[PDB]
Amino acid sequence: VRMNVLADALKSINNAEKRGKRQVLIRPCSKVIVRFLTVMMKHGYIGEFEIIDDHRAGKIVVNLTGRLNKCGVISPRFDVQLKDLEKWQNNLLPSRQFGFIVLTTSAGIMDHEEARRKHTGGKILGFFF
Amino acid sequence: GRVRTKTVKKAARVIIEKYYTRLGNDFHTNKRVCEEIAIIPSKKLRNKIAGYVTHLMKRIQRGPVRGISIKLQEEERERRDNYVPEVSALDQEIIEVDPDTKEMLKLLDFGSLSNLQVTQPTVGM
Amino acid sequence: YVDTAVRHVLLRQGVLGIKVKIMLPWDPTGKIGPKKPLPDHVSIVEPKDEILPTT
Amino acid sequence: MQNDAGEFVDLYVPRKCSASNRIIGAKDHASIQMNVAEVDKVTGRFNGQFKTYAICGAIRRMGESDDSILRLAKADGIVSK
Amino acid sequence: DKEWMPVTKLGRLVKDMKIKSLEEIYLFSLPIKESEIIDFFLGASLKDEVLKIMPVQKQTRAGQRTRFKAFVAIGDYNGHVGLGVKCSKEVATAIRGAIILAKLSIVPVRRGYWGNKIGKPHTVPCKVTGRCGSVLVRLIPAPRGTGIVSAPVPKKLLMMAGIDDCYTSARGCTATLGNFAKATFDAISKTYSYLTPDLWKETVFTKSPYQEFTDHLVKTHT
Amino acid sequence: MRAKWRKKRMRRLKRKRRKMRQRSK
Amino acid sequence: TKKRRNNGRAKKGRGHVQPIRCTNCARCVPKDKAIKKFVIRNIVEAAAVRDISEASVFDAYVLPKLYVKLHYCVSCAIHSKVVRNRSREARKDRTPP
Amino acid sequence: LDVLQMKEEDVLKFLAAGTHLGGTNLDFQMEQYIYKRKSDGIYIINLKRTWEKLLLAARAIVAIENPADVSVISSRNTGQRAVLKFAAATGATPIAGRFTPGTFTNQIQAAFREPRLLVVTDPRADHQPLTEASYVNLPTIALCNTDSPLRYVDIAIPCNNKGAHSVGLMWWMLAREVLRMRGTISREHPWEVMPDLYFYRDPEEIEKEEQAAAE
RNA sequence: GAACGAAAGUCGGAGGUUCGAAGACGAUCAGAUACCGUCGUAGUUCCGACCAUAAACGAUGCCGACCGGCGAUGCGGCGGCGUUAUUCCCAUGACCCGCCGGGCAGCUUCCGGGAAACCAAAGUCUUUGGGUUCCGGGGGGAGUAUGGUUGCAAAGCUGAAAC
RNA sequence: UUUUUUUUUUUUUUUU
Ligand SMILES: [Mg+2]
Ligand SMILES: [Mg+2]
Ligand SMILES: [Mg+2]
Ligand SMILES: [Mg+2]
Ligand SMILES: [Mg+2]
Ligand SMILES: [Mg+2]
Ligand SMILES: [Mg+2]
Ligand SMILES: [Mg+2]
Ligand SMILES: [Mg+2]
Ligand SMILES: [Mg+2]
Ligand SMILES: [Mg+2]
Ligand SMILES: [Mg+2]
Ligand SMILES: [Mg+2]
Ligand SMILES: [Mg+2]
Ligand SMILES: [Zn+2]
Repeated sequence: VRMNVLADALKSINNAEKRGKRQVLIRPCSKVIVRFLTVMMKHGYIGEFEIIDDHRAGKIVVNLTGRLNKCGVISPRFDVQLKDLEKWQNNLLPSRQFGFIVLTTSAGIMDHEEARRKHTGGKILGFFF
Repeated sequence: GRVRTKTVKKAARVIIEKYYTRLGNDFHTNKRVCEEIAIIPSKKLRNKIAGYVTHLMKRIQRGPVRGISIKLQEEERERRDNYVPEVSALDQEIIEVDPDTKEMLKLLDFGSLSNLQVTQPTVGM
Repeated sequence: YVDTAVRHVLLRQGVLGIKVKIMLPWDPTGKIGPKKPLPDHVSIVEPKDEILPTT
Repeated sequence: MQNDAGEFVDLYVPRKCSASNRIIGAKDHASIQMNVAEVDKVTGRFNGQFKTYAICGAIRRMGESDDSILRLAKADGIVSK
Repeated sequence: DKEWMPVTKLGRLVKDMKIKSLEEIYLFSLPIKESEIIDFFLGASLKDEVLKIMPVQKQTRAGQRTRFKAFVAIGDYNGHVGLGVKCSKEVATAIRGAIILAKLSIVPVRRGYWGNKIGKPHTVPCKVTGRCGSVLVRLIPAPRGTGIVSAPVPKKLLMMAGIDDCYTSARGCTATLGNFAKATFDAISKTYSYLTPDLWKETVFTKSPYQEFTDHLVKTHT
Repeated sequence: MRAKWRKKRMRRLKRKRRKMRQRSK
Repeated sequence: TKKRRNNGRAKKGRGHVQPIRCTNCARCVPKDKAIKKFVIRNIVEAAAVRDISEASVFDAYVLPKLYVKLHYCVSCAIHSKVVRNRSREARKDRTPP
Repeated sequence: LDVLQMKEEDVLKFLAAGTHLGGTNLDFQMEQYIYKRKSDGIYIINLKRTWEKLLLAARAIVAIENPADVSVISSRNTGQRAVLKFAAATGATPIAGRFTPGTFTNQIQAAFREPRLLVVTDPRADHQPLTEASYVNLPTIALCNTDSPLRYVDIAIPCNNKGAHSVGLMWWMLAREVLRMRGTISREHPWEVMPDLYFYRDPEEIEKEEQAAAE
């Protein structure tokens, strides 16, 4: 039924970007989703956001810039050992000028660019550009 | 079979539209007026043109035509456009319509001048 | 109005028949084209005058 | 887009639409560069200066233009409080 | 030798030479109507090839009516290309018409780098896609001096579009050029439409050519 | 010939061949 | 292809509707798929009303009507000139005047 | 703003015309203009935001310099009366009657125009010029009703345009605002013409009946 | 692995109106053993058991989320000194107005798609990954042969090759 | 109310 709620969040983000609306409602909340949007915010692709704290499970409302072509989730959360990123680079990123990958390292939810410097690797959550 | 050809009706409307003035309601006169104001290569074409010209004259003398109007009909339609009396752009300068627009003019900053009163049941359509 | 030209051409393939027909333009005076207009193409004169008020 | 030489590489910079921050294409002929004029203060006379609002094609086709022009004029303050 | 015969007010701007380059027209996406406007903006855009001329048949009451369908791809090698499809009952007529329709449908091409900024770009800015019918043409950036690895028809089209290096991936009836060339054309037309994180700067909105040269427009109407 | 009656003729042939097998087991 | 969105009939929620016989060729047809009409008739010829109006005993207060739920199938109704064909955008129509 | 704000003469003329009522159906993008349901199943448009769209439409019309580029259409015979006088009232190019599809697209015909702004009366009656806008890159100011769709509409003025009186009052007041923003007459002075020209004369018979009674 | 599963069919018991395979004639046709008409068998009915198939069709697996509007209609729930029936409050009754939930649907649209017909899903797909079962790989041979298994039988399930 | 059949292969495409 309800599984991998990161996908449920990011397909709503995708439909709202393709439609052209301003702000999205997402009924589940995860620390995964919050740190994912933190990476997207720090790299500037979204705007400011706000978490309605339900006692049960909150709801995230995100102001949208309008730059987001495509965000999404790789489904089974594959492992990625280092010196195996370049497969995912050529397979997922639209170019060698932009695009980002969200790894899950032991030292936090990191970025494709911070991961190669921190020299960790780990599991893939998703991608956005 | 008087279904008359496109070129005949075309030349006839051009003839009446240029020279409404010379043409009268008499067929044999209008026939010879057509040879004065036009160049018609044949006598059958003269007769066809003059016949439909007289049938158009019995419409234009009757009323205005959707095809083309003469200068007199132009001036009369311009008169009917710009006729201005001083009557009813404004009524008596209180008009009563609605309690909902009374609420509206309570909202918007105005003087709440005078009465507005209907109350209705709920049989809309 | 229509000047018919029908000629033969002998080649190694055989024969080629050519037909050329040219509609002459209506010029009212001169040797260029014919002097009778088309019975469909009817010319009129442009409007006459303007001023006509009483005195 | 700049190279390592710092040269402005690209031929033209497309109009990012002021409604929803999306590129007006080279053939997106539904797009319009709306212009609205400036007004003076209490004198109320015309100013020769004007403000420019761009509306792109799919926004115009859907109908976010009617909301969008007032919401773009309202943040600019030219319509109301 | 014959005169340009202006109409439609953009051409009167062209004859007064008040619009500098074709980039000013692509800034506002004004509808181009006459063909020799781009001849005045580009005197070196004669570079073209007829892609394919194929017959189509209409089964009419006596026999099959034949008429030929001509494909012409023109291009300046700086990044401007046009594609024209024209069907007519004569070869020379259809070729002239397809040339004029390509002159009308010329569009610019964005050209980016493979991943190193060094200079004078050589490839598409990203993996773009184009679709026409059931044909998907996917353009992927390529390293420097690779060449264009593709079918001969879009190799010609990207050779005209100023691309030196590209990877292509087709899917569908690639046998039909009538959809395949239009798919490649839509792919290279979407390149300025696709956003990029170095083109986020807010627009400047320079003036319209109409409001910039209203006085010429008033004196040419009057 | 319909697929209906094609199945019917193959079905009748199958019953005939089954009778032949049961006649010589 | 689909020639119609509704597949001709009007069954959508149901799984099976009763059949009803047609009048002409007596074929059973599901009762929404059938061409249904309703003949309200004066039981006399309307030209022959006046003959009975002459020699009628009462003061023309008896006016009997004959009401029949008339029920066609499509394979013979088209032959019997009711449900005449239309165009692509003309199939989207409803009740005739 | 504070000087272009509404006065009591304006709302007196609005309530005298009857623009406050509307139709019975809403477009979903027409929610923000209209105010309240009524007892007779009638939706009342406000006047506060009604003046605002008229203000912005006036600013957009004064924005184009050469007023001949202002092209004004009405198809129906309500606004066919108003458009012809509104065009000569400022500078505009009138086109009423049959719209002649292909007005803006093909150029073989001498009847060809290249406008930079369009004002229409009814979108559902002008389904064709709004469609022709999208090829030739021109905006749209539309006198939208309560039940009118908003495709290819940039600035929508909420009103009722069934009755001829509200149509004529809007065209009068729009010209009245555009000419003041040009600077013909100042704000603190009435406009020198009366909206019946802009309203609409029907079968004269009753016109010359009024003349014959007023002999 | 398991329960239901239309019509027809099979095995007992009861009866048998109408219809009616088979069969019989009469006509039509060159020929009819076919359509048309007259008669009429099994079955159509019910009670017990079996068979498990269909254009079993929305030719659209199931769950979940997002993405336009509009008027309906069915069922609950809520709001509305509008109207109307009791006797006289009072309630549920009957319309009218509107909202909420989910159900069967429909009109419109450049939401986006697809080869198109068309679809608010057949969309959110070369920018391709929510979870999961069953499946197809040019047409024929063929759902045939041949094995196994179920069935009283009709047959069902699984199922190939030469060419 | 009828009303059935009627060899077999012959048919290729341009420059501006
Ligand atoms: Mg193939
Ligand atoms: Mg068919
Ligand atoms: Mg069924
Ligand atoms: Mg049964
Ligand atoms: Mg038996
Ligand atoms: Mg026994
Ligand atoms: Mg027994
Ligand atoms: Mg019987
Ligand atoms: Mg099956
Ligand atoms: Mg299933
Ligand atoms: Mg199933
Ligand atoms: Mg209820
Ligand atoms: Mg109850
Ligand atoms: Mg034979
Ligand atoms: Zn029947």
